[PDB]
Amino acid sequence: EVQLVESGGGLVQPGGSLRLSCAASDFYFDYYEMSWVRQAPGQGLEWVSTISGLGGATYYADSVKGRFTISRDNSKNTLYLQMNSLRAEDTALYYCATRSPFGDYAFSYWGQGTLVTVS
Amino acid sequence: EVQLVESGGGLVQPGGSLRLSCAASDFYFDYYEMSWVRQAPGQGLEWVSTISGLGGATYYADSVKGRFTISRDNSKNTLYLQMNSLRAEDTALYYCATRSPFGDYAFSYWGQGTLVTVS
Amino acid sequence: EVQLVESGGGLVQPGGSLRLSCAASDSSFYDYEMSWVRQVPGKTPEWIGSMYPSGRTYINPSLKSLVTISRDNSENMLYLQMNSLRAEDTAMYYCVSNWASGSTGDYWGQGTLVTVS
Amino acid sequence: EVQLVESGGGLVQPGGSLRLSCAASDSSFYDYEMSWVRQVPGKTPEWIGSMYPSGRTYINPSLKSLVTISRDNSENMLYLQMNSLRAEDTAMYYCVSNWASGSTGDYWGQGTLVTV
Amino acid sequence: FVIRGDEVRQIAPGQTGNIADYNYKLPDDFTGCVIAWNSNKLDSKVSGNYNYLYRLFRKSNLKPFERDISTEIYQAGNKPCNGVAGFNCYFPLRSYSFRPTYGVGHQPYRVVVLSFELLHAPATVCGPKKSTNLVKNKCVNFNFNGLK
Amino acid sequence: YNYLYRLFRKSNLKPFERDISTEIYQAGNKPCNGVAGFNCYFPLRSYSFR
Repeated sequence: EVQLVESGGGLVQPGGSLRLSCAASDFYFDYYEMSWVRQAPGQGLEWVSTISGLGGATYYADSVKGRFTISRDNSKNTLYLQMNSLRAEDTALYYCATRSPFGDYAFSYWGQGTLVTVS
Repeated sequence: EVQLVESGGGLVQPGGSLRLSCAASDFYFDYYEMSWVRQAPGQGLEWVSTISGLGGATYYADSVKGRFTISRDNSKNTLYLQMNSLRAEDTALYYCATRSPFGDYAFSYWGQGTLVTVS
Repeated sequence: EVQLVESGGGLVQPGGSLRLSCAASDSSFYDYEMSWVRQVPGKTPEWIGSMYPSGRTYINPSLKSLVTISRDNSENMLYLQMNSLRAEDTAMYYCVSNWASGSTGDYWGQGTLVTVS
Repeated sequence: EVQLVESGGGLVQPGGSLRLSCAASDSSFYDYEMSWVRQVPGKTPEWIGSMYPSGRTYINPSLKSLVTISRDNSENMLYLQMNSLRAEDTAMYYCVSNWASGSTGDYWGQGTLVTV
Repeated sequence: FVIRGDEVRQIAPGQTGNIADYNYKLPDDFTGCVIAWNSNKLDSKVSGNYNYLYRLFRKSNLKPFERDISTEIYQAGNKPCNGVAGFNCYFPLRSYSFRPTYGVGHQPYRVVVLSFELLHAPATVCGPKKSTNLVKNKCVNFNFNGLK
Repeated sequence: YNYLYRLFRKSNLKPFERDISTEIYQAGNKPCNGVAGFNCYFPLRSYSFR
């Protein structure tokens, strides 16, 4: 009954940037939690960042403190992920998920995913 | 001269379900044996279930007795695998195989495979 | 000692049947593998067909029902008959003996051009 | 609980006709096969006629042009009209549904005794 | 099931005929066993034995291990009789004729095919064990259920 | 399709042994005798590296 739509690129220069725009539809994005979960080929999933919808604070991981940025828009329900300082060790499948902070620890449901190449 | 076509999903919520539809073409599926073989990352192949074509009895493995079900259709030569009660320990690459019961113990030929993620 | 000479290469219109043959040296080249390979300029070599000593010839799954390998002469010859030529068949064809186990014992012989236009 | 009963037995001269009746319970037993059988005393049973689910029927080559079977009621009936009875027709008749997997999936009825 | 004595050979991989083409075809790759035995002393009688039916007219080659219980009107010609049980559209279901006076080739034979289906599931149906003889007062190896 | 591998064989391969023969495989009871058709699958197949 509820789905997710993602977008992005397919090839990124190792040192450039890419425009990632997750386009949700019919969500309670005012008090929900949306972020990105990376899927590197050969291993499991990894957490990237977290974007709180309550106040607007954005938290990053240990190795992506000063190389990522997120812009949340509430006019058309879209998020922008301007990835900077990219290298060959960022090969992963990104997933745009959405959960409820007032629930369990795991996400409710994920999207379809986007593949990027950096080499 | 003989090939196999598979289909399904690529990402499942840990607790949801997925529609797996193996679509065979130009097979003697009346007296043949078609089943699924899982391929978990890090280990070899494992047997999941089996569907007899002579009488119609469906056999399951030890840990998937009360969580899997198979529906075989002979009108358009397709099989349905309704996977229920999924958790984080079901990450495997599924393969739709087909063999002859009146032959050797190993399968004749497999398909291309489908990847699913549950975590 | 190994001077495999290829013959048959020329200009054939799309649709014809080209019959290549690599004449080998008068020696014991039998009882071993025999393979064909195309060398389209600007790409890695591509396997065409094998001539296993037992007699069973395996063909590339991509070029199925299009080419065939015949050796019903038993003296010194090997024949490759390719039917329904297409545009991508313009390549340098080679007939090697020690394939699938080479990179230190493979003997790439001579090679001729095949253009289909 | 399939408890199909039989009726139509009695005494008659060898110049009349008998209208049998195999009343089946209200269930899904008419979508499968339906057939009759005789159980003459002192011999193994013998097939008489078979009512197919499609709507057609077949008769044994022995009792040709001497017995007709139809339903023509649309709810429940196995009439099996057996006009022109003979001397060897006095026996116990049964109507069995699945006369195709005997000794494994057959359900014999009560049976009616007809005397000529 | 039960067939005629002359057609007990048609049931075999590759062998065709009447019952092997439209009634029961055995596949070319088969790892079971076919067996038959004469039953003329318990399935025959001198009255006319028509208690065994068989199909003789079918659409095409019957797929091995298939059940066709449909009774549609057969089409033997080009005339669409539209299911009236008339000429060239006969009912494709007949019966055998077994008499205790016919030759051995026309006697009823009860056959049974045991197809042995092997599977990746744990083996269930098997045979008995060794159960060798027991000699006493001698140094021998005992191999009981749980005490070897 | 320029890399081959064996999928069908009678017994398991001995440690440090190379199998260069190409005898046809028999998956049933029919005496194929070198036809390489139904129930006589070829012992060597190719990969698919895309």
